[PDB]
Amino acid sequence: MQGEIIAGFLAPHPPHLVYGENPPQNEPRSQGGWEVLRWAYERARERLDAMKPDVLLVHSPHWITSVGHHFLGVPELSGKSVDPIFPNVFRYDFSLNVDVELAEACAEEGRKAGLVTKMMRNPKFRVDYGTITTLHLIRPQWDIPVVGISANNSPYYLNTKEGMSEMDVLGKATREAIRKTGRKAVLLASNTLSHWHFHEEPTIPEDMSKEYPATMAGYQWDIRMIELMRQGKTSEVFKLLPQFIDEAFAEVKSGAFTWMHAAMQYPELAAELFGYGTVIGTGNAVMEWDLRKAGLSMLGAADQ
Amino acid sequence: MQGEIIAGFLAPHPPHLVYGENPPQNEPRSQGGWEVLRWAYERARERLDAMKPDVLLVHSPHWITSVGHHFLGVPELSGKSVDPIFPNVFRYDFSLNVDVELAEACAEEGRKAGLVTKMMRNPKFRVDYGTITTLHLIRPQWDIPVVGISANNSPYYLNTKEGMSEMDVLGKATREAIRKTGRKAVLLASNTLSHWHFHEEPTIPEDMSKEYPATMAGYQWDIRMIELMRQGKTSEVFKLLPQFIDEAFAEVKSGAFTWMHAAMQYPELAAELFGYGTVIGTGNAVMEWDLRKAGLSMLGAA
Amino acid sequence: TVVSAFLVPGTPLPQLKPEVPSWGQLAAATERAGKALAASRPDVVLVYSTQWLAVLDQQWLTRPRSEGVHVDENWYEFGDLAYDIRADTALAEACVTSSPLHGVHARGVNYDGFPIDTGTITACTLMGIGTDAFPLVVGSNNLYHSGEITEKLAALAVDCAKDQNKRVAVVGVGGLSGSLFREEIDPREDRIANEEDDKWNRRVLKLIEAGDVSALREAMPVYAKEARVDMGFKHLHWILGALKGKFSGANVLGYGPSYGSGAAVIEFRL
Amino acid sequence: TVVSAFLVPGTPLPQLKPEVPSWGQLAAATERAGKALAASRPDVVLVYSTQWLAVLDQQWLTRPRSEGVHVDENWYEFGDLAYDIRADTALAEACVTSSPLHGVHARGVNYDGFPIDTGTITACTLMGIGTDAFPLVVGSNNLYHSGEITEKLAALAVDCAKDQNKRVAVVGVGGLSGSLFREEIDPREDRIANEEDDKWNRRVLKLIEAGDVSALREAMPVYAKEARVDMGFKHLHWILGALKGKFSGANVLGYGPSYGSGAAVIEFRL
Ligand SMILES: [Fe+2]
Ligand SMILES: [Fe+2]
Repeated sequence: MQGEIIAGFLAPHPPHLVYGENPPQNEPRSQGGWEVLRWAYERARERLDAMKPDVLLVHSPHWITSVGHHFLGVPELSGKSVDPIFPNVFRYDFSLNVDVELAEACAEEGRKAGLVTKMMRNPKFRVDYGTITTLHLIRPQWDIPVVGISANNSPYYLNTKEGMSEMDVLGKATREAIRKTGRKAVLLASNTLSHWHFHEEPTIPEDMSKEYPATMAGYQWDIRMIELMRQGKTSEVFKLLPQFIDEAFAEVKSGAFTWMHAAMQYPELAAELFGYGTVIGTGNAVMEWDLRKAGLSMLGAADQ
Repeated sequence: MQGEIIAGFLAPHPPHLVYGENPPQNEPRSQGGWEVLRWAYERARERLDAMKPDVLLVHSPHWITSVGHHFLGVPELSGKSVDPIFPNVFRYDFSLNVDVELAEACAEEGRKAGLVTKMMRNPKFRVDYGTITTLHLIRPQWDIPVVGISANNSPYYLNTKEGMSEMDVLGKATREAIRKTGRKAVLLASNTLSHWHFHEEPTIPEDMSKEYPATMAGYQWDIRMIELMRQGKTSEVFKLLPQFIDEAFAEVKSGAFTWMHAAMQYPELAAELFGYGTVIGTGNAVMEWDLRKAGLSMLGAA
Repeated sequence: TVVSAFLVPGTPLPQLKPEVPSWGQLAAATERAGKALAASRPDVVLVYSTQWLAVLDQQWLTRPRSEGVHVDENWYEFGDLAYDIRADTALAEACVTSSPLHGVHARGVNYDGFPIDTGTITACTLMGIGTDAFPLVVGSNNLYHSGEITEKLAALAVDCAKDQNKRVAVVGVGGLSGSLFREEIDPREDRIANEEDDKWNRRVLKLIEAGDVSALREAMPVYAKEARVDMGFKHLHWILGALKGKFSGANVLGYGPSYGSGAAVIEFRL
Repeated sequence: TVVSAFLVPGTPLPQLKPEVPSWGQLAAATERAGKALAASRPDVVLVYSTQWLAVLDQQWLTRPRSEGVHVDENWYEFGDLAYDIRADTALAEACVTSSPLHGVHARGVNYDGFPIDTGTITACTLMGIGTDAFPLVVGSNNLYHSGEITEKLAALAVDCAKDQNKRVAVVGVGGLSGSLFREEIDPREDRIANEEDDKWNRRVLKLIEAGDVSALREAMPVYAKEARVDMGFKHLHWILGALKGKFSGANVLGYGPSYGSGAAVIEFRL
C-alpha cells in the first residue's frame, strides 16, 4: 500500500456560507446569501467527492494552542458549534469521526521533527466552529474521517517567520505521517485571505447589497496572490506571504496555508480557482492543488 | 448539411470587464477590476474555443430599432467603439466579419414568419458597444464571423408580453435560418440580469470596494433566476420573466434571452453557470446551454 | 445674453433624404431657423438633444472639436451624417462645475470617437452650428432627469454663459409625437401616424406660438404621455429653463412627419 | 454603586487541578474573593473576561440561564468545566441600549450553546457567582477596544445599575504575565517563566495594593507590552472604569503561575 496526498484545498471557514445554504443542522434560517462563494464550494465539493479519500486533514485558526500543535485524538466528537461572533448565523449540530491513528502518526512525526505535539484525548471537547464550517462546506455528508489540527500560537506570539517555519515542519511531518500510515488524504487549509472587515453588522446578514471588499488594497492583494497561485508560482506566493500578511491582515498567518504546502512539498503547480468572494469585507478564495492529476500525489510505500 | 446551435451563452456586455483585462484594442488602462466576472468569461472563452463554430449570433440591447428587427449585412465592419456612458473605461478599436449569408437567411425567415426585418447595408455603420463588448469578452481573437442582430423596440414601445412574443418569433426564425444554411452556430444573448444601478461613478472605477449589488431584492431576483436555469427549469424562468423584468429592471427585457431560448426551442436543460458578479450594482451572470452535449443541437434536414 | 431660442427635430430624415417633399420642407425650416440663429449673433449655442443619453451623471460635451461620420442605427439606409462640431470648452466646463452646485452630479466628455447623437449632428448640419463661430455647449439628456431638472440645467448654463459674458442661442433638439411606424413605408407616403398625434402636435404648437407658458406647462405632461412625445418633451423644458420660464411667443417655421413621428421647427420670440 | 472589586485569574488550571500547590493556592484565593464578593451583598456581578472575545460590535451576555460543559481548548487534559450561569437580563439589556449612547455599537448574546469563555466559567465556579443570587452582566473583550473604551464600558454598566437601583460587584477576569510555556511541563514545577515578568508582576501589584491610581495608569501600557500582559491588562481597565477611576487600595489574596503566565487574585478596597 502507498500513502497519498490527493490534493490540497484552500477551504475558508466563513459561517455565513453555511447559513445561506440552510442545512438542517444549522439552527438559524436564512434567505440565502453568499451565492458566489457557495457555488465555488459546490465545485470544490464534487471535486472532493470524485477523489474518494480516506481522510480529510484540517488546520483551523479557531483552535489556538500555546503548547505546540494539537491533534484530535478521540474517535467520535459531537456537539452544537455556535459561532462566537455570529451566533445569529451559525448554530450547528455536528457529529464527526476522527482518524485517531493518523492523528497520532502526525503527532509522532511532529515530535520526531522537533515540534511539541499533543493528542486531544478529552471526549467532551467541542470541535471549533472554524473546523466545523470548513468541513460542512466541502463535505456536508460528514462521512469522511477527519484529522483536526490546532493552529499553534507561534506566528502571533513569536513572529511570522518563526511561526511559519513551525507550520513548515508540521507540514513535512503531516506528509510523513500520511505515507507511513498509507492514507489517501486530502489537505484542507481553513484560511481566509485578506481579513480586513466591517466593524458593523448588517440589519439582515443575507443582504448581499451590504457585502463587498472592506478595502481596495486588501482585495488587490487577494487577487495578486490568487492569480499567482493560478499561474503556479508557489515559490513567489510564499516569497510574498510575509508582506501579504502585514498589509492584507491575511488569515494565512494562522498557518494552515504554509502547513498544507509544506505537506505538498510546495508544488510549483497551477491552482484551480473555484471562486473568490467577500464575507464581511473579508477576502475568501476556494482553491485546489490537484496533486493526483499532476502526478505528485503518491508518497511511497507505507509501513508494515 | 445539418445546421446546429452548438451552444447558447448568456453573455452580458459590461465594458468594465474589457477595461479590467486591458486588451490592446481598448485604449484606457486599468489597475484590473471585476476579476470574478472576468474569470467567469475565462471559462466561457475556453468553452467556446472548443466549439469551432462557423458563426456567432449576438442580440444586443444597444442596437435599438423601431422599424422591425435589423441584421448586420456588410462583410466587414470596423471602428472605434466608445461607450457613451462609460467613455473612460471603454474605447475599443474593433474589426469584424459578418456572416452576411446567415444574416440574410435570418432576416428572410423573420420576414416569412410575420416579423418586419431589415438588412443593415451601410458599410460606415458603427457596430454598437454592447455587441463589441460581448464579442471581445467571449472571443478576443476576433476570428469567428458574426451575425449582429438589433433589439427591436417592441417590449418598450408596446409591452413586455408582445415584445417577448416578437422576440420568440425571431428566435425560431433564427433556428430556421441556421438549419437552412447548415451553419454551426453559437448564440450569444447580450443581456444583464437586474439592472438597478449606482447613480454615481467611483473616483477610481476599478475600485472593487465600491462594487456591490445595487439593491437586495434585485440580487435576490438574480440568484433565484440563475438557479432555476441551473436546475434546467427553463419553462419556469420564462413563466417568471415578466415579473423579474418589472421588479429587478432586468435587461432581459431587451429580448436577447428569449430570442436565444426560442432559437434553442426552450430546452428544459441545465445551464452551466461560469459566474455571477455586479458591475455598478448591476447583476451579471455568464452562463451556457450546451446543446451539443445534450444532443439537442442538430436542427434537422432541409 | 439669451438672444434667440429654437426647437429643431432630432430625426436625420429631413437632412438625409430631403427629396421627400415633407422631409424637404422640414429641412428648409431648419435651415431657415439656422439663418435666424446666425442673425442673432450669439457667441455660443446651448444645445440639448433628446438622443444624447446619460444614465449616471449629467454629461457636458467638453471636446474642443469632434469630427467623424455618424451613421444612424435606425436610418442608416438614408445616408451618412458627417460632422465637425466645435465646442466652447470654457463654458461647457463651467457648466460641469456649476451642475453639482445645483444638486446635479455632472462630468465633461472629451474623447476622440465619442458617439455624438444624430440630433446634435443633424442640427449642426442643417442650422450651421457647432462651427468655431457658433460653438456648442451640449447638455446630456439624463434619462433620470425630469422636466424640472432639465430647466434647472438650462438655467445654470445660461447663468454660466452670462457669467462669461456670452450671447447665447438655445437650441432644443428633438421630435414631437413619437408614434414611429413599425414597418417599412414608402418615404413619399410619410405622414403623422394618427390624427390624435396631429391634434396634440398642433394644439401644443399653437400654445407655443401664443407664448402661453402656463397653459403649455400643464399641457406638456399629458401631451408627452398621450402623444408619445420624444423623451417627455424635455427638449422643450430645456428652452423653458434657459429663457427662465418666460417667452413672448413663437413662429413655427415648419411642421411635418418623420416616419409617423411628428417633427417641428420653432423660432421662439423671447 | 460598586460595593466590591476583584481581579481573578482567567486560567482554568487553579480550578481543574488544585492538587498542584501553586494552582491550589490560586484556587483558594479566588474562593476567598468569592466569600468577600458575597459579604458585600451585591445584586449583580459586573464581569469582564479577557477570553470572552468579540471583534465587531460589543457583546453583552443577555441569556437568562446558560448551562453546559465547557472544555478548554488548551487545557482539556486537566478536566471539564461545567457551568450554570445566570445573567441579569434587565441590566445587561440596558447596557446594550446605553452603549451606542456612549459611542459603542453593542448587541446582546442570547443563544443556547453560546461559548461562554473559560475565565467567566472558572470565576463563576470558584467565586459562587453566576447564581440567581449573584447574576452576571458580562461585557465582551472587543479586540478593537482600548483600555480607555473598556473603562467607558464599565462606567456605563455602573450607571445602568444605578438607574436600576442595584448594588454592583465588579470582577475583571484575566491574567498578568503572558509568557506561557511552549512545551509540556510537570505541573508541580510550574513557575513564572521570567524573573522580568515576575518583577513586573510584583511591581504593578504593589501599585494596586497602595491605591496608586495615578502611578498605575502610567505603568499599565509599558507593563502590558514588556510583560506580555493578558489582553493589554484591559481587565484591570474594566475595574478602574467601574470604580469611576479611583480606589483606596487593594488586598492581593493570591499570586502565582499558570503554565509560565502570571495569575493573581486582587481584592480592591474601595
Ligand atoms: Fe476566521
Ligand atoms: Fe447594458
